[PDB]
Amino acid sequence: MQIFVKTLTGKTITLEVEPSDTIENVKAKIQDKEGIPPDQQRLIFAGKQLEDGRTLSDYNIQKESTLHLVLRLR
Amino acid sequence: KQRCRAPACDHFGNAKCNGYCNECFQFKQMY
Ligand SMILES: [K+]
Ligand SMILES: [Zn+2]
Repeated sequence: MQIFVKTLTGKTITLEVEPSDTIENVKAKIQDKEGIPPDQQRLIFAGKQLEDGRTLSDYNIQKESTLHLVLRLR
Repeated sequence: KQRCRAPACDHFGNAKCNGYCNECFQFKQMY
């Protein structure tokens, strides 16, 4: 399925994902498209920070959901 | 005292950084 990720500048990118993809997998996709190391990525959905080892399905993230990407040093 | 312009960022923005916080402004240059 496809999800949206709104970034720092307000730019929104699309990602092609599966419900069983982990948050780690999603950050790896953002690194691919944007060049950002996953360790500097914080993904937010419904006001909560998302943990790497969990799946989109675990967080009830469905097709065309929008995540927010916050970037943090270390 | 205003929150950072970046979506979901809860830092305070500053004028020198165009309403972004220092950290996001730094990444904005990087990206
Ligand atoms: K904000
Ligand atoms: Zn910020």
